[PDB]
Amino acid sequence: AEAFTREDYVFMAQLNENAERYDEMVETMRKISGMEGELSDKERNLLSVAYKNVIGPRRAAWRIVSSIEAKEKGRQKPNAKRIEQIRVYRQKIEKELSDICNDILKLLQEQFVPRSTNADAKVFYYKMQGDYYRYLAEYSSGEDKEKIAGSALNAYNSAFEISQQLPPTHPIRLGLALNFSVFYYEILASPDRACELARKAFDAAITDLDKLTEESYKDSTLIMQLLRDNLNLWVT
Amino acid sequence: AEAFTREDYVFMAQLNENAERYDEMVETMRKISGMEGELSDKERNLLSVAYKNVIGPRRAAWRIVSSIEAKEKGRQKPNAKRIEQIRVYRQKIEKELSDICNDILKLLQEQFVPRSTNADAKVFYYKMQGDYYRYLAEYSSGEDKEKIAGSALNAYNSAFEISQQLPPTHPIRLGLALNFSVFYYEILASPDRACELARKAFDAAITDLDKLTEESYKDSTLIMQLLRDNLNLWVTD
Repeated sequence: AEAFTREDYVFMAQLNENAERYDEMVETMRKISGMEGELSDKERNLLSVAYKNVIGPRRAAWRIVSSIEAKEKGRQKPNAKRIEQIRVYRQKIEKELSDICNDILKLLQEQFVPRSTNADAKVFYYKMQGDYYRYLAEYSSGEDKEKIAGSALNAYNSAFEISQQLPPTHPIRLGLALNFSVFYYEILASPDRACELARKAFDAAITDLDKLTEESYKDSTLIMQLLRDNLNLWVT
Repeated sequence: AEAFTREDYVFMAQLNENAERYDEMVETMRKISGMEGELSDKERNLLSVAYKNVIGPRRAAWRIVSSIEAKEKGRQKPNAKRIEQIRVYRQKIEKELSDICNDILKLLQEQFVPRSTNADAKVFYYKMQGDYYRYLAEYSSGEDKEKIAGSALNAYNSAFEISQQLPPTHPIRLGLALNFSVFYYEILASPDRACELARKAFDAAITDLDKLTEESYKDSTLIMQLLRDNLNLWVTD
């Protein structure tokens, strides 16, 4: 008559986190995603954290094995067998990346975004979708990377359209701006768009800087704004 | 394409380590353990590195969860729902700890220590048994632990015996001393013997510190030895 409630599943997610056992954290959060309702702001962050700490170590391992492979291929007297040994290892890690990415992209598409009713929640999920597409795009090529990049672009634009409603100083809105910019520069090969989106988001945040500051420092905040004002103006 | 060879598998072991993927390291190192002969010093490190970084995370988690259990129990308003949750979770980690320990202790007792021909290697493998027995003793309870502590104490004493053949500055010897001393202190609750064993190990090493020291820094080693000597004679009185 006194079994587990939702609070108790959130607790395991936190306990998992504390123990740094993120595979289990992903499963505990998956349980909560299967439940009815919308994820709280606490629960959305636990989701993000879990999946970040599962995909994170793989991207690190991928980058290390990729770099080692680059070195072995660029040799004066290359060893085709060792090169293959590495290449096959990378491919294994690439399979784990796409599994993890695929997994969360499913949940976002089929569960989270369809069941979402809030504005800030929509932006969070659309941002997340765009991120994990960007991670797929980081080791893809050809029609795969084009198709992946296209979906990443959509997710981010959806995120970006709705993010207009939230205040310029909102973490999720700034967070989108940061990643979407990095998406333009590092994937889509678009430095202008990257530079400009980062600039505009940053400037919007600089306008409301007084809202992030205590009244104790509001005059320092103002000179900073004025410095930015003059800087913009020059460049006239 | 050609068959992988021992030298290929040592490279994978090392790739595994670079990627910080220690499950795959423990596997490719198990694969080398099955191949001909005895493990080289390089390979014994890889073996050690692999099992340490698999067990290590579990011990970290076990300590964190045990700490959280402690807090939750000593609350003004303890949460019976959580304490059951935490307990079961600790126990899951304890199982994982036990599987990892058995895996390697089994390997040591059936493969490495039997096929060991060197003194160097014998100490390393006996030390290892002591260590992984100690890790079982770390969370084991009551009567069961005592049996484990005995196995640890045995393996460590065996290590300690053959260790006397190795120089006082030899890493395996100093390594054994460190862990045996920790075993006394933390498992056997024997601070007396812990300090004696660590102190002796440490002093025999300071005596030979000239051998670890470069030619350019010998005068500093000597003043350090004389400082040690004076401290021992002064602490007396």
